[PDB]
Amino acid sequence: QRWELALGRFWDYLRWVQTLSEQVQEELLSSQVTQELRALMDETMKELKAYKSELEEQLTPVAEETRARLSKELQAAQARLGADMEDVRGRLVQYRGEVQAMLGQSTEELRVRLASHLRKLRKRLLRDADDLQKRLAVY
Repeated sequence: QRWELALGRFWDYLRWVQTLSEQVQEELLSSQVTQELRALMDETMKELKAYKSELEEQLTPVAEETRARLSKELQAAQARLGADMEDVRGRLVQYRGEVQAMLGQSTEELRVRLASHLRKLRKRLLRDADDLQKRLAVY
């Protein structure tokens, strides 16, 4: 669970950014949440790498070159998750700039759009974390 507990925190913070409260919106226009999100993503990847590395002592490789198949699949499940986390971080970096371009105008429509976009990106990150939990469990 260390990587899972590290991801649970990436995920809880994002659930909070998704509400777009006054505080989210404040911190959204500085680098504060994209930077805090970057730290949590890094820690999830850090912990994930270290976990697969220590799981690779336990294994029974009795169907030979299938462990290769298995590992290169698990290494892409991993790359999926990191990309996902980075897509979110980047929709958020786009937001800050779309607001700067409005020039004081009402950002209420950008916020309605941001939200349904983030809802999708989080649905994606959640099925890819699930799939990554599956592969890591055939280990």
